[PDB]
Amino acid sequence: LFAGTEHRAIMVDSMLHTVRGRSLTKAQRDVIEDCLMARPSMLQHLLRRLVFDVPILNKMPLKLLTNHYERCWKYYCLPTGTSEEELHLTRKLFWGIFDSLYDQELYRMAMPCLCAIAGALPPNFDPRPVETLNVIIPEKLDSFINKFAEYTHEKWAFDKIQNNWSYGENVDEELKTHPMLRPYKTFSEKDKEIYRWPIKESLKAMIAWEWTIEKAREGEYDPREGYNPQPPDLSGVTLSRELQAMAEQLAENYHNTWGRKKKQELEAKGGGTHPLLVPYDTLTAKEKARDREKAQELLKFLQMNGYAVTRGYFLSTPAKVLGSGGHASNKEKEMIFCKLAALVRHRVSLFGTDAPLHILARSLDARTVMKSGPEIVKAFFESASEDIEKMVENLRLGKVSTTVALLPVLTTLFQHIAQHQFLDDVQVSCYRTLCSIYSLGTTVEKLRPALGECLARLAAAAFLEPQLNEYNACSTLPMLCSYLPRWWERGPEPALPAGAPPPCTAVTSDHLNGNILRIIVNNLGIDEATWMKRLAVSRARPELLHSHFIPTIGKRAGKVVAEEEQLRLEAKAEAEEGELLVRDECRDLYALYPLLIRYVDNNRAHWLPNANAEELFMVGEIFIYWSKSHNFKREENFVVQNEINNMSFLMAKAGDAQSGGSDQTKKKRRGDRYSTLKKMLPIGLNMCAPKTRYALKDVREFLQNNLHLQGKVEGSPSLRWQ
Amino acid sequence: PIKEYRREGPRGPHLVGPSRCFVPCPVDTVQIVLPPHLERIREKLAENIHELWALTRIEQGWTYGPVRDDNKRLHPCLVNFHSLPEPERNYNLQMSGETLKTLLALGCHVGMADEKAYMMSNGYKPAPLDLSHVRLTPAQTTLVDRLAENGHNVWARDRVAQRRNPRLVPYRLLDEATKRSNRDSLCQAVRTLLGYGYNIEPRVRIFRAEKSYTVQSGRWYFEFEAVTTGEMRVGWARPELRPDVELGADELAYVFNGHRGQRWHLGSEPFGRPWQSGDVVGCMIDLTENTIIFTLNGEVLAFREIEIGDGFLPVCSLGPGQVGHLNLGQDVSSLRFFAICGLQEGFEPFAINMQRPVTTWFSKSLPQFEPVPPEHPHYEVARM
Repeated sequence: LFAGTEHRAIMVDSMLHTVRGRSLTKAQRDVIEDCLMARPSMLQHLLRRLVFDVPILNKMPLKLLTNHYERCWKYYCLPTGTSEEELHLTRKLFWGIFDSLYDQELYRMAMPCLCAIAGALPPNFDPRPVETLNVIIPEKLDSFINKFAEYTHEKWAFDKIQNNWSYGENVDEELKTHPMLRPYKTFSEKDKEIYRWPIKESLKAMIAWEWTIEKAREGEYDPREGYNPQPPDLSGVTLSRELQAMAEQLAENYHNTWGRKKKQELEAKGGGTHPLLVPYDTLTAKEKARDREKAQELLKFLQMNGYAVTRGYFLSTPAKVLGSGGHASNKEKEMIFCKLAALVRHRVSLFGTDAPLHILARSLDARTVMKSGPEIVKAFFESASEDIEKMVENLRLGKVSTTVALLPVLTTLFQHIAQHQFLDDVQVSCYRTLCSIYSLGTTVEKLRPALGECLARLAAAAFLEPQLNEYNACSTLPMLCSYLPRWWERGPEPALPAGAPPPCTAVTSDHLNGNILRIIVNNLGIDEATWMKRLAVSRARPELLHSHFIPTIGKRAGKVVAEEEQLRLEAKAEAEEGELLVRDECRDLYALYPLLIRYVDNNRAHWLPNANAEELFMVGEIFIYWSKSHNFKREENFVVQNEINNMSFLMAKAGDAQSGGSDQTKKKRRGDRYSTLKKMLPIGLNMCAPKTRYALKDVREFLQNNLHLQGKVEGSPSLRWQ
Repeated sequence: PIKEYRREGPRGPHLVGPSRCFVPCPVDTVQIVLPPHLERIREKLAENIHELWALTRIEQGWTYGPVRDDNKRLHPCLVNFHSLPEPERNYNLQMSGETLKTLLALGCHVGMADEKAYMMSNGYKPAPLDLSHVRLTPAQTTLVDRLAENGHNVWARDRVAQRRNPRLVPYRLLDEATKRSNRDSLCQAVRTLLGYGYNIEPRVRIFRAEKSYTVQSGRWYFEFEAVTTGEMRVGWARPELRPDVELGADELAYVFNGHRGQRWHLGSEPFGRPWQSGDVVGCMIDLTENTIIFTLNGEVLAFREIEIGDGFLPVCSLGPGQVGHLNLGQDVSSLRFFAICGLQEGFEPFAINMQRPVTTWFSKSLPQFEPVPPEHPHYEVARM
């Protein structure tokens, strides 16, 4: 996998060379397609070096390669939902891109998919070493530097004792002896500085960065010839992540102090370059370890001597707090360039809802603040519709998990009273407030009571939009006084008034949580009202959604009328079926009636009483044949084409299943053992491949019931085309 | 009958297993600190706690006097909290300091979020404030129960020098009626802290129908009643499956999970509903139309476009404590699940085929020797 990482870093280097134009762009498309084609984790290690390259991305060509790599990080986002922290750094780079301000906005959309990757996380180089020699170390540390440099002698000697090295006047790598292997006390202080120099330069680097270094806590394989160190266990000292960062940045200092000199080391010579002359973030931890072990072990010995050591997923929630600051920055834009970047961030805001504890309420407060920056616009412009999409996401922000925000709802409710004098975009917020209420349906109160003042403005009064919001806003002795009057509204069975009153039935359905039987009668009355109203426009389709809620509110005796209505829909269909046959020597209106029957299937879902239907052995089987007769019209043809018209403005088998039981009660159990009349009924289905003539080949109790299964077999033939 | 994998029931043999199986060992709380600025809150909370304790005694008819006898309702501690020396006072002081130390142990942010702020009795009827006015957060209540657990386990730790008292058991295992006292004092300390405005923020059985009975043709359907909700997982799976792997974690299995509804076919895939206990799973494998339809008491909800690699087998799997009634044919044993969506679709119960009860197999927890196959996670052997 490492070889793949090397080739990927090499192709990335080629893209950096591209950062011959169009051809190299084809090479960038090559690295893009290669990234898309792919272990995925090692690919994410090459994408980690490419994440350092992403840090280098923010140039437009590099932005494009970073965009395709971002799409690869979208495929990674799919695959994934350590390096995640680097992805957080990439999110910080995305915010930096927000600070950087056409195609770049699309690149920001790719950074929004990258933000989704951050949500999954929530689930030539130019070294610049700081000057060291100019800085002056306090001299109190010298007793420490003595012990740590002597320790350096202890380690450099102990490593030699691992190969049994010893003191010897002549240099020889093969003699297992070396002149330098003599006790540290024998060394002159100047010779001690040979060991102290990296140490003192390191501490000078710590002081140039003003990292704390102050006194505090207390601080203290066979034997071989020559000096015999048994070095203190510095490695067992445990650095914290802060101290790990400090050691990592001292290792970065060794990567820079030697890194700056290594450049000049090959500049004056006229020589080439060195592999370590690469950005530190690009480095693998192991290459970092060569200096890190020198860096950590220094901090571990500082901790061993007790010196204070400071620079002197959950972050994604903190990133939401940064978004709240951007929400405050949006408020600065609301006072009216920079707002357009916020408009670009609105797309990321849509992604933020797809991304999804008590701290999140502060983000919900920012979502409330977002409403404050949006409300001014309510009283290019499609961004407000995107904000309206964000307003749909604002419900998701409440679904994700102060008091002034509740007061703001009372203000928008007051705007409805202004509408009574006679705009619609402000009402769209009420649809979002309904979505906020639908989110609240899953789960101060006087502010909710302020909406009742709007409800008084709602009942007093294109208006279906505001009326639909009331259906969700409904989620009570006060309500009870008018609730009985709602039954009087059912006695009305003026078509326009039905659109608002239907929401009121849904309101009682929300209040249904015995007493429901009265509401069921209100629902059966709505069934008795819609049964006539649907025999006559598009407003009934809006009721069909409320009819689904009415189905949730749901009565077998009511079906006797619904069957007659379905038969009336069928008896009318017999003419509509004839309407096409009449033209043989239009039906588009029937598709609207089919939509009324689509609600009936939702009513059938309330009857799915289908469990009770097995115990019936009733007249439903004949009613199912009416739907089966409608199915014959569906595959005669033109009615199916008519449904496509209804589809432009935008099952039967469950009924068929009960029809199969006609072959039977106790006799149906015998049919299981027949592997009773269900077997003979199957023989009739063979005759359906080719009316009464088939029955004669076998009776009112049989030949009639067989006709249902035969017509169902014709519907099965209609299903055979699939 | 010990551990078990089955037990008889009125509807039939319910499946069980593998069941689940100590001495108290409370965590130290004394080492935790409750520093000076909060020590004043320790004194105030100790005062209000001692007062509420005095009410708890006086409500029982306790009255102050030199005697400590219980039946006489006389007790020295009914005197003023200031009057009590830090021993007699420590009973409501040290318990409070340990309470806050345990709150620090819980990782609570119990700082000074807010400033601190009736029947006659015999020589001592102090009043504090209306502590119950503020609703507790449910997390704070669970933490209070943790306080009762830690304090009571510590009381057992102190009583360990004195086979064993019934009260000398871990808080998790003792009867809930015993809880209704330590939980009460925990509610007292909680209403005290919240009243002062202090925030507090903190081995799987598999059942397989017999391989001889494996389906490979036609449409099929079995059922699984469930006595108890939990980590159920019922579905169809290929015979050549290895039990050691968790069920549903591989391509060989096609099962619907109990809770959450996350049916599996190699990895997670959420769908359906978390059914309540007693609901029937009723799996419906379908060949030709290679799919596996699922239900919940006749309520249709799955896996689609599979293939018959060597047929399929009726498979179930239980959780550690979960229990359910696997069902396989017998029309008399058929109920709501088959009378509705069953015959109408023509799917067949197994006892339509069979007379003998269907034997199965299950994976014993017992390790046993088994020769190493050349294919495996490559623990390769090499004779030489």
